[PDB]
Amino acid sequence: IANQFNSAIGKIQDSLSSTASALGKLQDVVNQNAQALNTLVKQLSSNFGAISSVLNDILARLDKVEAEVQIDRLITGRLQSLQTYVTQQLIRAAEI
Amino acid sequence: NKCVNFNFNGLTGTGVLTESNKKFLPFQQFGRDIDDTTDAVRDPQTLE
Amino acid sequence: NATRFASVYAWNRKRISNCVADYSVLYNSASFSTFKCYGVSPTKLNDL
Repeated sequence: IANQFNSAIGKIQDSLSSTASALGKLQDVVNQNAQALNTLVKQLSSNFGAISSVLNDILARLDKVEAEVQIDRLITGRLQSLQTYVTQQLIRAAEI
Repeated sequence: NKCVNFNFNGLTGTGVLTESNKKFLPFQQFGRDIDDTTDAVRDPQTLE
Repeated sequence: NATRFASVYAWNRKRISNCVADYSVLYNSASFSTFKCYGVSPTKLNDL
């Protein structure tokens, strides 16, 4: 009995030395978070209908009224990025 | 090696400016990170 | 101040390059009836 128990422990050590897709449920949570982070990063490169997709590039070229009409947009598009990012994470935090 | 507001040939930012061992090709003037943001620059007065 | 402007059916384009510039000397010119800038506030031409 104790030997067939040790035989199964041995098979597990060989198995974990031989494979990685078995850990695939831990791989899944970190990959969900990896591509979710990657999504939020890509959205700092979106134009959102504004003149330009980068804030400090706008501050290098406009002033006070034709500047803020662009800054409220970047704000809108990014604000939606945060709403959605935190929605996707909150319903995820329920899975975890 | 100090925190500064900067304007490099019209490309502005705020940060610490520090030397680099990453060798740009002769024709390049900006670099870009994974995050698309400007990680590295070549000065227009002195080609470091 | 140049003497002949091109007929618009064949409108003319000057290419300007390799120089410092100033636009304070444009905006503070009394002659102008209209000075609309669409990508850049007219004063900011002097810090770009």
